[PDB]
Amino acid sequence: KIPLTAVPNQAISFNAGSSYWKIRLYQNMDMMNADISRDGVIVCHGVRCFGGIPLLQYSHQYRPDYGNFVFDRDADWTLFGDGINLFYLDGAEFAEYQALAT
Amino acid sequence: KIPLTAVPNQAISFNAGSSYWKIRLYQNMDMMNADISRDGVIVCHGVRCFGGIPLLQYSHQYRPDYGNFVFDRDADWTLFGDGINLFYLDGAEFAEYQALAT
Amino acid sequence: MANYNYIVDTGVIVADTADVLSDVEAEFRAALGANINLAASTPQGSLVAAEAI
Amino acid sequence: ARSSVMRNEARIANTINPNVSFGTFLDAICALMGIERGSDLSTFGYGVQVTG
Amino acid sequence: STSTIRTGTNNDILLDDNGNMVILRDVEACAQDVRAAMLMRTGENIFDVNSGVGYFEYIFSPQKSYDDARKSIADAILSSPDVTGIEQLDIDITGEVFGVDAKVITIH
Amino acid sequence: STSTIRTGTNNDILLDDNGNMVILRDVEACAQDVRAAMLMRTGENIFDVNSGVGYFEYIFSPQKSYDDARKSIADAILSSPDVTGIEQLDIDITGEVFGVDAKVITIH
Amino acid sequence: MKKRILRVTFNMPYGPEVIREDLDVRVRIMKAALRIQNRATMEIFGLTTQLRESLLSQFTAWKHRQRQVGREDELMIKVSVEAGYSDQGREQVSRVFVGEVAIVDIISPPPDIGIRIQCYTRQIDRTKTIRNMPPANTTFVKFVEWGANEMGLNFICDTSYNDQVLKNPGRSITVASAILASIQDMYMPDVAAFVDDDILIVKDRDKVIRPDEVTNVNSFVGIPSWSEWGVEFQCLFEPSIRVAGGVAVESLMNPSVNGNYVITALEYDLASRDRPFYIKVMGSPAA
Amino acid sequence: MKKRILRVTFNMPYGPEVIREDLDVRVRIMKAALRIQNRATMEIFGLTTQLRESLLSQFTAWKHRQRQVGREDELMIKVSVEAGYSDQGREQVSRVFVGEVAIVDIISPPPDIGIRIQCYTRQIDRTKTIRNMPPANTTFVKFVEWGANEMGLNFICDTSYNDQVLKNPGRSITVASAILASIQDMYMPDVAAFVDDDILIVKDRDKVIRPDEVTNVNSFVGIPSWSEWGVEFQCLFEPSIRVAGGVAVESLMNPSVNGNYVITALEYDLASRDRPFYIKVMGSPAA
Amino acid sequence: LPAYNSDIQQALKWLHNQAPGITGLIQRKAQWYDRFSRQFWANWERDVFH
Amino acid sequence: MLGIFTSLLSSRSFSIVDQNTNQLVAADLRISRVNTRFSSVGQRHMLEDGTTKMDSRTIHPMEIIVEVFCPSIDVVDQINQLLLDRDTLYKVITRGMVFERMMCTSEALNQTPDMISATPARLTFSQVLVQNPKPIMFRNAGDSSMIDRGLALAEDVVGSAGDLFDYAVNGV
Repeated sequence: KIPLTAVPNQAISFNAGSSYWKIRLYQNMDMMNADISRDGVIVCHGVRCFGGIPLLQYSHQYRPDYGNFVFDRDADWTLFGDGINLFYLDGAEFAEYQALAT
Repeated sequence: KIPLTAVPNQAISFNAGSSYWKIRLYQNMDMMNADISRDGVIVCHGVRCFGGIPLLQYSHQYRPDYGNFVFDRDADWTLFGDGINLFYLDGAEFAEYQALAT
Repeated sequence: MANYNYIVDTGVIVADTADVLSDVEAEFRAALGANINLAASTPQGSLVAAEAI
Repeated sequence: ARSSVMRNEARIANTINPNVSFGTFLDAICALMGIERGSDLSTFGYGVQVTG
Repeated sequence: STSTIRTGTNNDILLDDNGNMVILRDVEACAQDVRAAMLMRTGENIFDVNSGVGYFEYIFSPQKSYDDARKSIADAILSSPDVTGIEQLDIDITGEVFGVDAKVITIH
Repeated sequence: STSTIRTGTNNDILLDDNGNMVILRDVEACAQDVRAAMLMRTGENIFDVNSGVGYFEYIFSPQKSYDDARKSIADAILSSPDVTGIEQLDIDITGEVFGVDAKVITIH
Repeated sequence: MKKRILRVTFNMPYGPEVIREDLDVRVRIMKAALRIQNRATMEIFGLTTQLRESLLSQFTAWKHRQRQVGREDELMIKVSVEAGYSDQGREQVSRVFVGEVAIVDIISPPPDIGIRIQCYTRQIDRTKTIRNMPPANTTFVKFVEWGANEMGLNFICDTSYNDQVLKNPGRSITVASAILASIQDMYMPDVAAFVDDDILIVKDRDKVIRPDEVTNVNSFVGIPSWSEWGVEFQCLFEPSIRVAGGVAVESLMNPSVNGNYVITALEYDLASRDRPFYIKVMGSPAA
Repeated sequence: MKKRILRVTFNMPYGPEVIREDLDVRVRIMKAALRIQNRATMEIFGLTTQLRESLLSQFTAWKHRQRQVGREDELMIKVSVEAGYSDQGREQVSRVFVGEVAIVDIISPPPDIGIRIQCYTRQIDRTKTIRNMPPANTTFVKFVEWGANEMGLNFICDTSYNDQVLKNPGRSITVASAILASIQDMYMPDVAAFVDDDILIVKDRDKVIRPDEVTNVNSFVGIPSWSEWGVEFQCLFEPSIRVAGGVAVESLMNPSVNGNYVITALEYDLASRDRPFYIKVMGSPAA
Repeated sequence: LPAYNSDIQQALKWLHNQAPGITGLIQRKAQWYDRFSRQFWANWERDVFH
Repeated sequence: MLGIFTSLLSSRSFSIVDQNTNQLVAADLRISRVNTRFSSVGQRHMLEDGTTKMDSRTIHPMEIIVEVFCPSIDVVDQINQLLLDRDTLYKVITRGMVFERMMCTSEALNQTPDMISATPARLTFSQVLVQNPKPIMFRNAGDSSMIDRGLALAEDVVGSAGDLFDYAVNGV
């Protein structure tokens, strides 16, 4: 998981899956939005945050062998830590889940 | 003998008989119970508390050359330090104890 | 959910009452809402106590 | 969930047949039979030794 | 901040006409929680002894000071998850009845 | 937390109809102990000198003040295993007698 | 009125035992970019008999259960320190130190019994040996990778010396602790090798490890001044400050020293019932 | 109301000069089981002109009468310290230190002129040389015996290493002082060699030299506590405490640390007109 | 030596005196656990009686 | 002090309660003054611009000072015992305020020509500061948590292997 707090615009950085990550979550109009950085270099910008579908859409981003992040529901900064969670999945688990998605 | 105290749940450790033991005593409904650990590896869970019946039952536990433990009388944590004791017998003493028991 | 496998190859493991009570409180929090009142006064508190016992 | 789990744990603890048991089976053995084989190591006696 | 299930005049679950257990939001939940907390009587919470109001040794029994009962009631009013402080207590004691009045201050 | 063997108004072992030497439990063991302690006299206890009440030097001898008797008796009431503190000592000396009254506090 | 938060954890065999901020706890932490391992001294007051028995008896420093089933925790226990603030019930805690207890004492007599403890980072290696043969003829980065695997740490390396061939680099290391001295020895003083928390970091002197995480600093408790090596100042507890990270400095008393600096050494003076709650920083110009 | 006795004896050429407890004398003594010699720092106040001239002029540290008929006293003088109690005129004095003056100073200016002195045990050997050839092939015990005869001290040796042959043990020893370093070097750390008062003691770490002279200790000024090597406490001046001797410990606040311990290091803080009159003890578990 | 009660009804208390719902709920829970956790072992012991 | 409205006439102003046994000690004490003191220190940091910031506040134990008169001798002994007591905690009920975990620190008697029959006295109490002022208790001893007593030394009392058997199984 990702320890999160109820703030309209926040950022998180941690070491996950033998690599360094930096997630910046901000409110944009209605939907939540995130910006993902790995090891100091950007990956993707302004990813719309939704339930279930992963934040990284593209193969050359989420893994040759790395992982991914998934929300269980549509995010809401007034609910974080309270019934809404973000989970990080390693390569094998996310490959299994992606195959199950079909 | 082993230093005990009058508390319904405790776990003392000691270095006796060329080995490192950790014992646990706790009241369970009617009788007492015990948990015995050696070298950081669990041995038994929930062995009961009887006077004269040694705590370790089985050969893969009590010794190739180790010792064993026995209560003089059916123990209760109210009398610990007063008439109720726990004694440790090294390999030769325990072997002769078992020989004489039957 | 919060079930424990307390029966193992070495025997049976009994937990202290604080741990069981905390597990039951977590289960009820996940059931109802992360800010519920769980005390002796409220009915849900009595249900929690009954479950723990 | 809770009622299912307690019933399952009751059924696990209930069945203690020698062909079903595990680990606590040592007691079913000690009811009649001799207990398992203690691990042992073979010693050497009278190994020659020559020096000053 | 807190929430609880509605209870009727008796300390029983009260269900609406459609039959749904209603989860009270703040303010009202505070009122019911304080009302219930004042009615514990001591030594009756299993897993936490020494909580409640000592009716049978501080109020009903013949006392000397009656300050201990006041402190016990003030404690029982507090310890609710939302209560901040208490504005007033009265302790009337007029005749045979034992009146208690309070006005509680809450965050929300 | 104490015990003793019951004795009569004369300090002998007192035996029941069954003849059983009885191990008295607390409180009355404390009463028997303090009664024996206050009657022990100074200079009688071997291996513990300066223990006892100085009757022949403080009470029976001609004395000015009579606080020494109170201090000695209070000390002898103390040194018992169970006594916590002494509530009252009066020392009447009315008539030819030397009236002494005492009330002690124990843990139980 | 925000309150300070300070927790100290012990990974005892039965589980964690956490000393909260409610007691009297004083801690001094010293960190640097060197081979000498970090140190933390703790002052703890008011421990009762039960907790004195639980904790003080496990810092034995002798050896027992000689069969040695496993390693790491079966020798000495681990301590973790996390400090932060708390406002309106909202927390902002952060970790600052990981280590193992080495030295025990007793400082204050009754009626208030207090103890002093010395902890060092990665002290478990001073007993563990080397069981994987070092590479014979290889480049710098592969030597660093082998060392990281042997100690068991996630590592990062970024040096201009990544393509330099070494002959017989580590054929004379007795235990696992001299690997760091080996790594630092070859290319002093430009190459700095140090172990921080659970990460081995090898880098050039004047390179910021994370170029995009520069912490802008504009509120000073200790007036910034020229430090004969760069700059040196002091602030309240800022969770963002790390070792080898960057800082952007803007001053009011001394506007001539504004610029980018790379952090070299750090200090921590954290107390739960005393005045000091500080961080001291020394920096070098950012290349 | 018992009074304290603190006597410092000086061996002038004409005879002894004794500074009694009536003056202002402060002394700190440190003793341990090591090759490094013991130390004592002395504070002496109120010395008059005659006594200053008599004593301070003999701490020369140069050499006089190079012919050197004899040795020992013709280089440095010897100082002996004995401390105890006096009750009802009945004394219990005991000697605690023997050494020679090394360093001189002046501490306090007038009106009260006070001096500081540094003494070391067996410092006479740092000048004396070796004139008896050490044995070539021999056991440990005979090497120890030769060393004891050479220095000139009564010795006791009790080790499990008494039947081990050494080849060329001391063929590179310049003066008489390095004998002890040689003796300690071979079987460190299990074998501890130290010189106490005027006795050479070589023994295993955890053996009590006198098994039947165990001192039962049950009254501590300094509350006992665990010290990651054994136990450590503090008491008033007890003449029975020595180095390598045993102690039986019974506590009240800390009854979990009761047991038998072997004494490792000691410290003395004895004053005739100040609060400190103490002894600090560090112990190791008995074997 | 100290007693052990282990009844589901110590959760019930003297507020719930005129409350039929919660008292019924707790009582039904208690008798379900009685049926399927105590009479079970009684019958099992009786069938272990050889 | 307002608040309670008793309608009871003979009430009690000041009383020291033995928190273990709910017992009154030194109930016969005429009282001349009662003073209550609180104390705390706030740690301030001196900033750069010219301001000054405070981060947190620390609270020390309160102190209660009472001046009494002892009309007899039994009261003097009771006061001395109250001072010397080392293992119990006392609850103090002042005119309208109830405090807990108090424990006496000093006493000071006087013997002057102004007062002959009775001795003026001053006493001082100090609160024992303990975190989590409201404990949590279990009615069942079987629900209590686990204590360690880690790493004791073990002791060996002389006794044969046959002695334990002849005392444990045989009975002797």
